[PDB]
Amino acid sequence: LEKQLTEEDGVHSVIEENIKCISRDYVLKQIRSLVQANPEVAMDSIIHMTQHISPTQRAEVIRI
Amino acid sequence: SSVPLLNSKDPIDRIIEFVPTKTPYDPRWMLAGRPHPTQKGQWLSGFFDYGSFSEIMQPWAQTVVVGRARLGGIPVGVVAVETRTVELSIPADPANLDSEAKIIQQAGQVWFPDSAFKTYQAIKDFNREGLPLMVFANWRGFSGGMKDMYDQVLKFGAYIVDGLRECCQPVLVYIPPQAELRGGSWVVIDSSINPRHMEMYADRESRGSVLEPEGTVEIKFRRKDLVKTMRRVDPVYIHLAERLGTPELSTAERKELENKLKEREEFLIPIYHQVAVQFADLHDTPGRMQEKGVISDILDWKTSRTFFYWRLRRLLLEDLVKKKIHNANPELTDGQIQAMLRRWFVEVEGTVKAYVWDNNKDLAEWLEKQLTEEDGVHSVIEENIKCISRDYVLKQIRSLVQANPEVAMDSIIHMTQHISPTQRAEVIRI
Amino acid sequence: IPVGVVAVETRTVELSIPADPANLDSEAKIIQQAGQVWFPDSAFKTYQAIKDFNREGLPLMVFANWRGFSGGM
Amino acid sequence: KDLLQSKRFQAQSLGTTYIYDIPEMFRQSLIKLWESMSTQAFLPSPPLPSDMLTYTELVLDDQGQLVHMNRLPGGNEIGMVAWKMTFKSPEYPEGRDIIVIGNDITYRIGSFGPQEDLLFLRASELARAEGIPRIYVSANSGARIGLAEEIRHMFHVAWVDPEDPYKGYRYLYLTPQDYKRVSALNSVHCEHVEDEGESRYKITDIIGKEEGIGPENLRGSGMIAGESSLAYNEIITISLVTCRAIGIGAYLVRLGQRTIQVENSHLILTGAGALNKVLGREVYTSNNQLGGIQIMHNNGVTHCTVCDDFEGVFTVLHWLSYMPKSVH
Ligand SMILES: CC(=O)SCCNC(=O)CCNC(=O)[C@H](O)C(C)(C)COP(=O)(O)OP(=O)(O)OC[C@H]1O[C@@H](n2cnc3c(N)ncnc32)[C@H](O)[C@@H]1OP(=O)(O)O
Repeated sequence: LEKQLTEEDGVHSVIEENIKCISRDYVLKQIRSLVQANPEVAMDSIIHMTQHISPTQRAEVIRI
Repeated sequence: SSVPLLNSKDPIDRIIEFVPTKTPYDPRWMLAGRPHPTQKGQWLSGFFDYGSFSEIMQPWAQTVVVGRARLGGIPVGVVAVETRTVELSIPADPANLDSEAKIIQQAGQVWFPDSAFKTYQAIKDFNREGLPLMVFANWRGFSGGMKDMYDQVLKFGAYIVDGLRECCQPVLVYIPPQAELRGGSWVVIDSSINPRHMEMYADRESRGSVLEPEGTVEIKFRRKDLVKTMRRVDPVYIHLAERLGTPELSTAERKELENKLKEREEFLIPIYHQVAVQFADLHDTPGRMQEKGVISDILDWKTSRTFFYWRLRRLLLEDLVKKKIHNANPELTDGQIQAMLRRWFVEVEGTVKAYVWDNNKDLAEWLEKQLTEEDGVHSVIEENIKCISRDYVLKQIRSLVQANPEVAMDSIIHMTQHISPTQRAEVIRI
Repeated sequence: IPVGVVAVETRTVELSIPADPANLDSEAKIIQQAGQVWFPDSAFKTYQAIKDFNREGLPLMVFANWRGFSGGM
Repeated sequence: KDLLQSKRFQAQSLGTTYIYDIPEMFRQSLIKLWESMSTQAFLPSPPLPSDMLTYTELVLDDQGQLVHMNRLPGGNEIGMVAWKMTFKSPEYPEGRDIIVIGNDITYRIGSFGPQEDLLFLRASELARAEGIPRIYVSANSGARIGLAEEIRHMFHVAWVDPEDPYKGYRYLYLTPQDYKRVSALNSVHCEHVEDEGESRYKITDIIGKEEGIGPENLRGSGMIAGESSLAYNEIITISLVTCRAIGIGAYLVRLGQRTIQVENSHLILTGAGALNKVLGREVYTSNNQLGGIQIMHNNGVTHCTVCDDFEGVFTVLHWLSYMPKSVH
């Protein structure tokens, strides 16, 4: 545990990456959970999330 | 759920008949009442609905009284203070053949370790039941003798604060007539410990200060200040002092005048001491507390129920709508919520009616109409709450992704699966 | 590693209760307190230490040699 | 002298130090700590004393907010002084922060005013926002009391018998000549009466033009009491009793729950004189009988006893040696 928590710029702490993964998954689940329970805001959350994406992501948004 | 309400048989527009006196009294006489002293029947009303007061922990720590009761059908927890002298009997332990049973004299209007502990327990229990708390405060302070400091009075004095700070229901402190709060008894039940819920009220025949008048005299009116006061009041002293200070009289005359002045200075002490005590008492009045802003209002005892009903009801109704607001946007603080409710009221009723806020009855009726009426006027306050909820949810979505753009492309797609074709056109075109 | 410590005394101890000068007929007393028994003062002391060391943020090492609580009158 | 070598003497006459010596003792105690623990760990080389402690005084601005001021000592206009101290200690070689709060026993002796209470509250709020310990050095004489001095100088008594004052008096009053020049300040409320053909203003409520002597000190005291009750549940709270503590000053100490008490001090709620007056005889001869170490140390209000203030500051640092720099 010490090697995994205190070491940086080294083996890079694989458990740190696992924690980041759990975090991102939680954030995504919360976004979808909040809008699913209140659909009335969905069209407003879409637009804001198209303002800071690359053109290929925008093409994915339009095509899919 | 909220606290249950009864359609009581005891009116709200009556007055309290029993009046707290300067001599010792049983505090229950002001909560529940007492039979008429001159009649065989005939009940003298108290503060609460007749038959409603119920005690707990009676024979323990008898200098403080606690219970449950009802005000206009609204259940409340009750704390009050004994003014009579009580006798505490301590039994002997048979394990020690040389032990003896003892009687300890406990004076009223004073905290002891046991009475402070009981007050703390009552506060915690009543808060956890979900009830508002009515406190009738007549504490002159804490016992400071060797025994009570040894028996750890400071600890339970502090536990009182720890308890009140955590109350989530209304806490209405009232200083009855012929009652006082002095110093150490303020700092443990002051409204600034929990401003969101605690409110303090005083009667006209009540008192509040740091020290009693006698203790203040003992510091600020020494012998020399009493003599300085005598210098401008007493005709005999004035005559003698003006004569002694007159130059070119004689030695013997000066000696006689000085001795007469000493005699008058010592002779007049009791009367000017009483004067000093009255002067000190003149600055312990509730008008000063109202001007300084340490009480919410000055109440007449006789009508106090009618005040405290309509206040309490309003607060309870506010506690509902504020809670809903807190559920719509949990990031708001309490002042924001109070101002929001103010603004909503004025916006929907009109500015000419803006003065109808500091009016407990009219606003309680308005809040009841807005919260309890359905399939009717449709509760414009409810629609405002819905709008606040919607804005909060939208802000939370944008806040969550703005901190974490790496999920944005996954959140867009899901939100295009449950929209109309025109909304999809808007998404693509914009 | 900083820790909180609670331990139990096994010897018999003597509690001296002083007299209140306000009562002319009071007397100072000696109470014998046996080891390996809880008393209200010691239970309160243990509670206070637990609350304090928790609020400091420290782990707690307890060395328990308690035969029970005193049940006398 | 005019300050700083006249207040030190007054503080020393009471058995305590002057408040602005708390930092110097603090630095010296840190030195002892670095040595005392040197037998318990392979500690790195200590810092120079000049780099062992750096601190800024917290003062109130005109609005009620804190200012991190660097100023010469003795410039305090109120009876409360507080600091933010950063230092290095053996367990924390680089960084350790505290908020220190103290009474000035020589400004209007001890007693808490509205500005002292406000500074206490703001310094404690800073400690909680930062999550760092709070240290309180108590040498006070309770809340602040007072009279309306002008009225005390310009009142008259309405006697039952002006030739015999032992037949009693009816009321206290002002004359119009003196009433007209005070009542505009909301210092006194009086009701006009006619008595013996004379116009008198009978005094019914005295308010006082001076701030810091009325019920506003209770509002302050209870306010800070709540703060202490909160601070115990968020941060580390330690209290040192150097001279004495009366009333709120004792509850604050008790609300810290970690009390270090110097010998020949007392934590009281009521003085010996008042108790002897109520009881009718000289029951008690000293306040140390009421809240002294023979009482406080044996009933568990006091966690530790020490001989002088320097050992007290050492004991503070010793206890802090065991605990985290912050709640996080
Ligand atoms: C905190 C609460 O909740 S209420 C508790 C309030 N605190 C008190 O009860 C005050 C206690 N009264 C006392 O005076 C204390 O017994 C002691 C220890 C200060 C007495 O010490 P003494 O050596 O007698 O001091 P002394 O009485 O000379 O007071 C010095 C002066 O400061 C003033 N003073 C003293 N104590 C206080 C106080 N607590 N508040 C305001 N002014 C005070 C007095 O006017 C006195 O007048 P002087 O300048 O003519 O002497």
